[PDB]
Amino acid sequence: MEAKAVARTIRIAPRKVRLVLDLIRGKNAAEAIAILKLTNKASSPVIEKVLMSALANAEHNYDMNTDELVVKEAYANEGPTLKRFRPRAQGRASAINKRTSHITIVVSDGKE
Amino acid sequence: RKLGRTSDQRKAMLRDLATSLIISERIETTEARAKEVRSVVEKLITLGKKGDLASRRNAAKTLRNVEILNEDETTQTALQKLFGEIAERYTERQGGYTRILKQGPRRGDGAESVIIELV
Amino acid sequence: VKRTYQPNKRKHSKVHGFRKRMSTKNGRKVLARRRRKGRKVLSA
Amino acid sequence: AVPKRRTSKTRKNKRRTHFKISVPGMTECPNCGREYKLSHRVCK
RNA sequence: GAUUAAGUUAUUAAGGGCGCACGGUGGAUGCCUUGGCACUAGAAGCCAAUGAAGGACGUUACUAACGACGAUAUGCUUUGGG
RNA sequence: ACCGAUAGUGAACCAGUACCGUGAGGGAAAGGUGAAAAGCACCCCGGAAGGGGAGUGAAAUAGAACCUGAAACCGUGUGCU
RNA sequence: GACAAUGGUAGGAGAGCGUUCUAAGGGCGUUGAAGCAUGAUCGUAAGGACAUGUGGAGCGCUUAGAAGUGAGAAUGCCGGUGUGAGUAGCGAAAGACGGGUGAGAAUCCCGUCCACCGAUUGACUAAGGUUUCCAGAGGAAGGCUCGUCCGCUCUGGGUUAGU
RNA sequence: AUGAUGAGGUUAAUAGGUUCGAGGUGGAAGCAUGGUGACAUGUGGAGCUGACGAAUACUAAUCGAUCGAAGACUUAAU
Ligand SMILES: [Mg+2]
Ligand SMILES: [Mg+2]
Ligand SMILES: [Mg+2]
Ligand SMILES: [Mg+2]
Ligand SMILES: [Mg+2]
Ligand SMILES: [Mg+2]
Ligand SMILES: [Mg+2]
Ligand SMILES: [Mg+2]
Ligand SMILES: [Mg+2]
Ligand SMILES: [Mg+2]
Ligand SMILES: [Mg+2]
Ligand SMILES: [Mg+2]
Ligand SMILES: [Mg+2]
Ligand SMILES: [Mg+2]
Ligand SMILES: [Mg+2]
Ligand SMILES: [Mg+2]
Ligand SMILES: [Mg+2]
Ligand SMILES: [Mg+2]
Ligand SMILES: [Mg+2]
Ligand SMILES: [Mg+2]
Ligand SMILES: [Mg+2]
Ligand SMILES: [Mg+2]
Ligand SMILES: [Mg+2]
Ligand SMILES: [Mg+2]
Ligand SMILES: [Mg+2]
Ligand SMILES: [Mg+2]
Ligand SMILES: [Mg+2]
Ligand SMILES: [Mg+2]
Ligand SMILES: [Mg+2]
Ligand SMILES: [Mg+2]
Ligand SMILES: [Mg+2]
Ligand SMILES: [Mg+2]
Ligand SMILES: [Mg+2]
Ligand SMILES: [Mg+2]
Ligand SMILES: [Mg+2]
Ligand SMILES: [Mg+2]
Ligand SMILES: [Mg+2]
Ligand SMILES: [Mg+2]
Ligand SMILES: [Mg+2]
Ligand SMILES: [Mn+2]
Ligand SMILES: [Mn+2]
Ligand SMILES: [Mn+2]
Ligand SMILES: [Mn+2]
Ligand SMILES: [Mn+2]
Ligand SMILES: [Mn+2]
Ligand SMILES: [Mn+2]
Ligand SMILES: [Mn+2]
Ligand SMILES: [Mn+2]
Ligand SMILES: [Mn+2]
Ligand SMILES: [Mn+2]
Ligand SMILES: [Mn+2]
Ligand SMILES: [Mn+2]
Ligand SMILES: [Mn+2]
Ligand SMILES: [Mn+2]
Ligand SMILES: [Mn+2]
Ligand SMILES: [Mn+2]
Ligand SMILES: [Mn+2]
Ligand SMILES: [Mn+2]
Ligand SMILES: [Mn+2]
Ligand SMILES: [Mn+2]
Ligand SMILES: [Mn+2]
Ligand SMILES: [Mn+2]
Ligand SMILES: [Mn+2]
Ligand SMILES: [Mn+2]
Ligand SMILES: [Mn+2]
Ligand SMILES: [Mn+2]
Ligand SMILES: [Mn+2]
Ligand SMILES: [Mn+2]
Ligand SMILES: [Mn+2]
Ligand SMILES: [Mn+2]
Ligand SMILES: [Mn+2]
Ligand SMILES: [Mn+2]
Ligand SMILES: [Mn+2]
Repeated sequence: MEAKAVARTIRIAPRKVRLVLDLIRGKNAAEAIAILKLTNKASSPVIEKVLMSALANAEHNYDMNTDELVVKEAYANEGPTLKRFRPRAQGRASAINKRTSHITIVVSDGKE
Repeated sequence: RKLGRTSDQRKAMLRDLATSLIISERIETTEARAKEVRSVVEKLITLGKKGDLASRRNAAKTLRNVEILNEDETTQTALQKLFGEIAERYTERQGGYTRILKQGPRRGDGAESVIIELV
Repeated sequence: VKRTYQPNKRKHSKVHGFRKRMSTKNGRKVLARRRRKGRKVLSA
Repeated sequence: AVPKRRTSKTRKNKRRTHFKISVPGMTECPNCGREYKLSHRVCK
């Protein structure tokens, strides 16, 4: 049936990934592929790669009609956050969150 | 008239860009520098179309000092290229010796990108 | 501004090395305490 | 000047209702199967 | 004409709220024990110029680290066990 | 009729160690796949990371950042509004 | 069956709920323990069951014993994760283009031009550092962006004295 | 500031260029002459000229996409 793929632990902040994802969601596979290609945000190549892979194993593993698909759903979830810091004035240092995200994409068709 | 940096830097920058566009006869840059340069390069081409020694020295005033610009075997310096094949190429033309084509956004700075060539 | 601590192998060795430690009863007491604690590193 | 009380989940969300990249202007590309930005060049 | 007039009502959700469903992060909770903790009974209570305590440096086919061992180096002889 | 991983030694993990100080000195955090490594051949997207199949397994919705997996917190869908 | 009494701070008094361990008794449990999750369930309270899901071992009940027996506040200690907020910052400074490389280039290599220091941003060395030097690979992390690059990572290799 | 506002987007003067101008500068270069020369004079109100005025489609405003009506009920009056 309708297919899915995940990019786990990507080094982009979810707050950022979600921006493009919101463009992509519920769109037809071609539109979404385009919008991903032409959007100027950094997450775009990544989500491109993920919608692409999801489509690929949608075809090879379920013999799906690659034209008729839609982006059933797409979203990012909080991944583990690597924690850094930068030195500041008067010897104090301040926290920094290098956040990561579990991007997820699900292509679909006639549900039943 | 536009700005990237300081008036002297802006001058040198446009000089470099125009001289360069005359060498390699099309280039890639920001839409802004493209829109600024087209003025200068077109004015240099008109000096070249004029042909008089006055306008040759005027051309030399802005144009960058050197090229190999050799093509088939040695020769043409930029300036000489300008007053040479370049000028003769456009003598029958009205104005506008330059077009700007839009590449779309660059990667690292997300600058708009464009190609500027000369026909 | 120059900071405190301008390193000197010749001077750090003295007042802090095994010999200068052992030179007096108190350094003996020191190395005693550190070996007793179990330091991977005793003196300099 | 520092916040005097914390933003609620809900306040901060009403704040971000305008915070979103909008869909790019795009068009049917060169008859080459591509897809390109409006008024920007086809590419080979 | 839903035309005219007066009056009364609805749909909208950019976004938000409550309820629910499916996830993510996180590592509480349960279960567990390699380690501790306080005592019992009995041995034991010193080692060192015949160079100790503790080290440093070396030794494995490949060897960074701990342990073992030491230029006879990841061990030798010897007697008993197995 | 002591502790059960913030507990019990500082140290259940090669702790007086990362780290900190000129120095005496101070002094952590960090236990758990499974019965068995059987640790996912192979095909697919991808430079990889990662992932969908196909498989091992009672279980991987046990996949190594691995028992259980609470709350804060972050997200998708929506019934009423 | 009557009839009275039953606001309450410091405080006194009384009856009880629950947690851990022990003892004895009696039971449940891979036909699935604890824990966790949800529910519209029960008792006057603290609280107790029941069902379904998850989970994959251990648990209750009764009587009594003993306590590291109950948390929302100590600018309490530790851990996590929010708010602030896509906010501040990104550490003095001149770059532009062409040609390479590459999965990907404002940032790597090569080239041309331009620019900056020039009693120095050049040259040699003392302290101190102690492999950062070299070459070929690499890109998770470190680099305040990017990275094909690096004082970063892997592999191998480099310091030669009678004066 | 951004957005918003306005001028335009080929059947087009919206910006750039091109050609004239306005205003600004004050006499370009090359040459000729006069000087021993520094310099002076002529060619010649010369040359140069951001934003200001016009003319001209020579370059660029390409192809294209999205958004947007079918008009509730009651009562009175035609
Ligand atoms: Mg924060
Ligand atoms: Mg700037
Ligand atoms: Mg002009
Ligand atoms: Mg032309
Ligand atoms: Mg030494
Ligand atoms: Mg938000
Ligand atoms: Mg009306
Ligand atoms: Mg919305
Ligand atoms: Mg004894
Ligand atoms: Mg003796
Ligand atoms: Mg010894
Ligand atoms: Mg501990
Ligand atoms: Mg001190
Ligand atoms: Mg499977
Ligand atoms: Mg798996
Ligand atoms: Mg975890
Ligand atoms: Mg949760
Ligand atoms: Mg709704
Ligand atoms: Mg919502
Ligand atoms: Mg039961
Ligand atoms: Mg409950
Ligand atoms: Mg809930
Ligand atoms: Mg109980
Ligand atoms: Mg009980
Ligand atoms: Mg009791
Ligand atoms: Mg507190
Ligand atoms: Mg912003
Ligand atoms: Mg602010
Ligand atoms: Mg190269
Ligand atoms: Mg290379
Ligand atoms: Mg290439
Ligand atoms: Mg110097
Ligand atoms: Mg320097
Ligand atoms: Mg490479
Ligand atoms: Mg390299
Ligand atoms: Mg260096
Ligand atoms: Mg208007
Ligand atoms: Mg006309
Ligand atoms: Mg003369
Ligand atoms: Mn400091
Ligand atoms: Mn200057
Ligand atoms: Mn929102
Ligand atoms: Mn003796
Ligand atoms: Mn635990
Ligand atoms: Mn130190
Ligand atoms: Mn095990
Ligand atoms: Mn491949
Ligand atoms: Mn793989
Ligand atoms: Mn199986
Ligand atoms: Mn288990
Ligand atoms: Mn787990
Ligand atoms: Mn009372
Ligand atoms: Mn009363
Ligand atoms: Mn009392
Ligand atoms: Mn228990
Ligand atoms: Mn249950
Ligand atoms: Mn029971
Ligand atoms: Mn009891
Ligand atoms: Mn307590
Ligand atoms: Mn920004
Ligand atoms: Mn601001
Ligand atoms: Mn800023
Ligand atoms: Mn800087
Ligand atoms: Mn260079
Ligand atoms: Mn200079
Ligand atoms: Mn000077
Ligand atoms: Mn120097
Ligand atoms: Mn030295
Ligand atoms: Mn190097
Ligand atoms: Mn980086
Ligand atoms: Mn010699
Ligand atoms: Mn159109
Ligand atoms: Mn009515």
